[PDB]
Amino acid sequence: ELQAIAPEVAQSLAEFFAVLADPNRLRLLSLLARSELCVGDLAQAIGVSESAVSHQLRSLRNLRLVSYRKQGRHVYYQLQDHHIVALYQNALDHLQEC
Amino acid sequence: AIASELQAIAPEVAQSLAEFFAVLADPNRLRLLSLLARSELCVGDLAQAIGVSESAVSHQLRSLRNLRLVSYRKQGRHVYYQLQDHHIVALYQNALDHLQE
Repeated sequence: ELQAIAPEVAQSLAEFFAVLADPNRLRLLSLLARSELCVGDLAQAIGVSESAVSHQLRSLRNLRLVSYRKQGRHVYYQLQDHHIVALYQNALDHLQEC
Repeated sequence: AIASELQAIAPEVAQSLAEFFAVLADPNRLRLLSLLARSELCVGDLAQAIGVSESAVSHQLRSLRNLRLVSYRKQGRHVYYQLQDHHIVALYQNALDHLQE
């Protein structure tokens, strides 16, 4: 009764994990996993230029990993959905338990 | 609001996490995990479902066992493989749901 996931679905999933296999991206996600933040907050926490942060976020926006929202004078970034938060926490928990 | 009290994960932890995801960036490993996510199975079952030799499945499993992604148990004459823990099942499903939504 069991069937594996279609090869096209397996390929997309593989590409998704490949995109997450980048330390800098993960450090950015680790902050957003706890709170939505502006480019200025992210820059300071990472110790890099706002300019550099905007470039990385541009990439994450298109990969559908992050999204943003306006709130008067500030643009706040956050993870795309709760799944990203959940897979990030679980990956981390597995690592610590092994 | 809580921006001040926030620190990013350590660079060494970010590197390990990155390597973990890299290991999952393989279609064949994903197809194998997708079967184990629904049921613990023997090499013969896994081979039949994927359409390859038991020999090939054993090789891939050897890799997953060492990567701490899968484990096994002997129940008499059979060896049943299963996912290492619930976190693997959880991260697998969440990534899959994200992709569809």
